[PDB]
Amino acid sequence: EPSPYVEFDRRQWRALRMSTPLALTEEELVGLRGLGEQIDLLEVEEVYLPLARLIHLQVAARQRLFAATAEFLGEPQQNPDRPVPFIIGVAGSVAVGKSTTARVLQALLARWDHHPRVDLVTTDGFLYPNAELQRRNLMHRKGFPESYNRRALMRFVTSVKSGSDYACAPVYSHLHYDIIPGAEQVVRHPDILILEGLNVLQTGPTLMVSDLFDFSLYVDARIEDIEQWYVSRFLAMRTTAFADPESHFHHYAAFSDSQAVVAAREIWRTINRPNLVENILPTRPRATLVLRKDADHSINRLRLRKL
Amino acid sequence: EPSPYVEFDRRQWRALRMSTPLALTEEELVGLRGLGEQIDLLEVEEVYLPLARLIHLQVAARQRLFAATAEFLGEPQQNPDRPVPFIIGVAGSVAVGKSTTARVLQALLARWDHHPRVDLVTTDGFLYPNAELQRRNLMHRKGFPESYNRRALMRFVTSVKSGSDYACAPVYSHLHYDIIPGAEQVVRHPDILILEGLNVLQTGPTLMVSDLFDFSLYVDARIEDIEQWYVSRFLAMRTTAFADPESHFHHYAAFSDSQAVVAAREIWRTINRPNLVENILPTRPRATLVLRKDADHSINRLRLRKL
Ligand SMILES: Nc1ncnc2c1ncn2[C@@H]1O[C@H](COP(=O)(O)OP(=O)(O)CP(=O)(O)O)[C@@H](O)[C@H]1O
Ligand SMILES: Nc1ncnc2c1ncn2[C@@H]1O[C@H](COP(=O)(O)OP(=O)(O)CP(=O)(O)O)[C@@H](O)[C@H]1O
Repeated sequence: EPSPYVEFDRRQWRALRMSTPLALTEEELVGLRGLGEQIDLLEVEEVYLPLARLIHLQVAARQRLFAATAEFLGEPQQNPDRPVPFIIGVAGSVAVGKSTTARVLQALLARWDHHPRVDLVTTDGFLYPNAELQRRNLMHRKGFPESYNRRALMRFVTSVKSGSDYACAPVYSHLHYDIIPGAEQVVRHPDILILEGLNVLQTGPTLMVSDLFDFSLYVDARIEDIEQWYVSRFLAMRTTAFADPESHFHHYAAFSDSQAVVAAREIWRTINRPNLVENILPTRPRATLVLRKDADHSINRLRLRKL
Repeated sequence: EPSPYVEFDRRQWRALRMSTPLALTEEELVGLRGLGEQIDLLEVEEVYLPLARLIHLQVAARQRLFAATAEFLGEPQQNPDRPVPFIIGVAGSVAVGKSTTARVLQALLARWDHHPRVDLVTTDGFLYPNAELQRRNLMHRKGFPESYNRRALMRFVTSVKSGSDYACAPVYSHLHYDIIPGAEQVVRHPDILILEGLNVLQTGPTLMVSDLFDFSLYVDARIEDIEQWYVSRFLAMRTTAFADPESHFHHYAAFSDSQAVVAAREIWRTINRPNLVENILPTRPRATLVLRKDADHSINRLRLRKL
């Protein structure tokens, strides 16, 4: 039976690096790595370097597409130093590593030959502010599609992709667990924009950011491993993030192991798991590349859309 | 505010014909034209000839895309006489003319320079048989997404697009209003496949045929004009299709004008209108080209996705 997809193991995937140079130190890697992530330079070589090659092939080809349409329209012909921005989505559960995957990809792409402006935007910035989530009764549904300003998000990406000189995104504080009054992240005609968040691959009765992606990544694992990663990170954060007395979640710092395991499982149960099953996981079939992790965080399997 | 879309009037659209030759006679047109359609050679020149140009530009460019991915994969390099089939979806309400739009497009494309094999498949073939729709209680929901074998449909298109030597579709009788035992439409590595039906542009929790389209058309009009077209065609068919004594709908042939208007409005009300509002119309935002008709069937407006 034919298939839109081709499966790979790590063996088969890493043979597709060919000549791609590794342009990243073990220290540089460390500063991109998230708490509890296991990615090392081997993973970068065997997994991210083929990915970066695939993308660089598709960038140039994807630009022929937009050029056909401008030829058709009888249009100027595009300043070769403002091409149509290549837009990359990165999706997956809370805790699955997707933020690391995206920072790593940005660093690999920024170090490609001619130094492309490669911007990274997470959807956190487009969450409704808490006072607005309260109004909507959504303070316990952060991460659910409806907790985001999806219209503002779509505007932002439509602005960038349509060639705008600048586009602004709001900024979320993880310390305060709320949007920061007055803060802007300003994206300036980048060559590549990576957009990272839980539900970025969603589709619906309107045109959405997924409809603008030229390439998409989904970072996957079994649900039970993700929960284990999530709980263990919650426990770890008792002495990193929760320890700051300003942290919205400071009360958690003084939880016993067992108490924190109880809190963490409840949050997973009531918020993150439902979101993953109801909203995120149904977007996986469309991702261009699914990156499949084993219980140790290791990417050992891959699924590429060839159609 | 920037926009994925550009709007056109007929003036602006038809200037984009450039050199495209008209390769179709007034008689050839007639045999493609559906009952109550008003399309003539002018419409073909000013509307379909630019469309055919747009497509021919995108075909060659879309093939660079699939070629990038085979380069990446270290793959043979594609027999230039079996390229990856370009897949075109055509959608819209019952009665809106979409079947004519598709037959016309096929004829225009087949007459392009090097004589591309251009196949046309409607989703009718993939309706569940009546005995199966009865089983599911769906005999009065023909046209609703669930009245189709969507898995078989997706298989068919995945087969063709992935380069298969042949792929078979079942065949629906409009005379008998049921699938024909033993009938097959056989599609053989065409260069272009047009797929036409009500809901072909749908998205969902699985990969669907819309995810395989390289280009999509939606044929649009105000809902009240479509109803008027539908009712008037139902009345007309009293002496064409319904007149055949074998026709499943023969009892309608003997309806008075007023009685047929009553029957037709009820079918619109209970089946076609709900389907259009709930299922078809929410797919319009994704179509590459929306063809907007006035109350006389005339295409006077267009909306192209540039993103
Ligand atoms: N259990 C929890 N409760 C509150 N805040 C949490 C949390 N777990 C993580 N956070 C915070 O929110 C963000 C979590 O990102 P998330 O887990 O959704 O994606 P991810 O898995 O890609 C992060 P990374 O790849 O860097 O490990 C981090 O910035 C962290 O500070
Ligand atoms: N009111 C009705 N009741 C039963 N059968 C009908 C019908 N109206 C049309 N049909 C039949 O079913 C098909 C209708 O196609 P539909 O209206 O869904 O698309 P369309 O508007 O693109 C057709 P065309 O473009 O040729 O006018 C035709 O083959 C016709 O024989």
